[PDB]
Amino acid sequence: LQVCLPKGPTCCSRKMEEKYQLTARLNMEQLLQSASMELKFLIIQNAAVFQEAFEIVVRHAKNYTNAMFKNNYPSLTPQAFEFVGEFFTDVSLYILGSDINVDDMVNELFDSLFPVIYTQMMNPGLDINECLRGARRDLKVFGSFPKLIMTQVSKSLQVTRIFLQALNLGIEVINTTDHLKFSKDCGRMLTRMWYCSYCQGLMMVKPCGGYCNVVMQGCMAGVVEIDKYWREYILSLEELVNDMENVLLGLFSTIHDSIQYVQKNGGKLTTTIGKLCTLSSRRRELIQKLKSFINFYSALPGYICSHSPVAENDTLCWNGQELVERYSQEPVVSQIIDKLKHINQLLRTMS
Amino acid sequence: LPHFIEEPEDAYIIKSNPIALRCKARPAMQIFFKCNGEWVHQNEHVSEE
Ligand SMILES: *[C@@H]1O[C@H](CO)[C@@H](O)[C@H](O)[C@H]1NC(C)=O
Repeated sequence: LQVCLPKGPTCCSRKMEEKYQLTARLNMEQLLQSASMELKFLIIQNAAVFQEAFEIVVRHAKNYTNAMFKNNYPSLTPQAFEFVGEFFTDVSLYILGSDINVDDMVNELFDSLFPVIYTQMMNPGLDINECLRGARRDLKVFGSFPKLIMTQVSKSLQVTRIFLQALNLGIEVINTTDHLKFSKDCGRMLTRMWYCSYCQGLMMVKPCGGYCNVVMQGCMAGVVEIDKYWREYILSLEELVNDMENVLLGLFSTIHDSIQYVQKNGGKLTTTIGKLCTLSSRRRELIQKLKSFINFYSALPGYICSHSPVAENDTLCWNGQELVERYSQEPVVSQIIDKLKHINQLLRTMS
Repeated sequence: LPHFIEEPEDAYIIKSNPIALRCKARPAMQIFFKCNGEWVHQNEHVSEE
């Protein structure tokens, strides 16, 4: 045998020892999953809800922009629908983490908007389209409106994108916890603590509380080190929640006023161009519920021992090798800590 | 049995321009569309005899 220390005879062979080792692995994985399930489901629920809520906000804003174009500028439709759809599609793609340039969104929006304004509102009556697109930026026809919208929407969209990425990475690391493979020495120690008593013919004897403590603090020396970074993650997320619904909903007034602004100097513009050519409640409840799990990594060995059958009294218990009267006495973890450091820096820089 | 003369070709929406789908068969008395598993409302259909 290679695990069960044979003091007397033994009722189990080497293959039964391998079976006990695999059952020890499975029991440890089940205990970790039971410890992490509530928090995993909490973060999954909140990620899904916030994603749907942000999509609802974007859809409502696209609908109102299209409706206000239909009502105030029928001469700009159906082209207005095209550039509004492209703008809000790129908005959603940026929110969901795709490489989209916010300044490029606004600039393409105004680049598409100006030629139809010129042809249908200012000078009624396809090849000259690019000359108008160039004149849009070269003559600064929209004034400071494009940069105002650019900063206004970049500020909110970046914080929302990083909020979603933080939720997803919390989901990722909490999923990773219950799949943590341990050392072979820890496998043998868990087999001794949980099952090797059966090899000595004992039926209901439980391991000592102190033996469970030394074993758990033995193989969770790395996992406990995650607690600092997990606490900093929670606190940085709290720093971030303390933005994007109000901004996207005022966009229509700003666009209407920008169109008025361009129409205001039509006299000179036409001649020059003719010559030249409940959310905040949800994130608050989420942070208040997330603060209840700040001790998750520090209380984890305590959980494994308090939910495994152990003799807390340290009397008439199994010490891994014999029944005693009184008890005598990286790589994946490194990746978890790396990702936590990354997300914590990213959080802190936002707020 | 009905033989289709003009079978519907996969359409593509460009710049939010709604493009209708064509269907022509003979001999036919009733022609209906089944978009994504379910029948299309009678009002949406425009028949030509
Ligand atoms: C869609 O447009 C309609 C018509 O103006 C409006 O009543 C509705 O609030 C809009 N919905 C969204 C998702 O914007």
